[PDB]
Amino acid sequence: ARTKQTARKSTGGKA
Amino acid sequence: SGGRDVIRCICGLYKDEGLMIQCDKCMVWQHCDCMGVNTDVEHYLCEQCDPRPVDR
Ligand SMILES: [Zn+2]
Ligand SMILES: [Zn+2]
Repeated sequence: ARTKQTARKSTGGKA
Repeated sequence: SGGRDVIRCICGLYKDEGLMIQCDKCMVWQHCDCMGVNTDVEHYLCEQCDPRPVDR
């Protein structure tokens, strides 16, 4: 089960 | 060769958010919470490719 976690409410944009 | 970027969840909500798994057949992404996935599953399949009890 390839798990791609893309939470993008407040913390979804690194650097 | 490998990408697909298809958000096909029981939600009916096209949104890549939270933890999402790839349906082995149709190569979509779906939120673990709605489908009741374990993330550590051998091979996950959406309710279209492999009907599973969905109580949401
Ligand atoms: Zn969902
Ligand atoms: Zn599927």
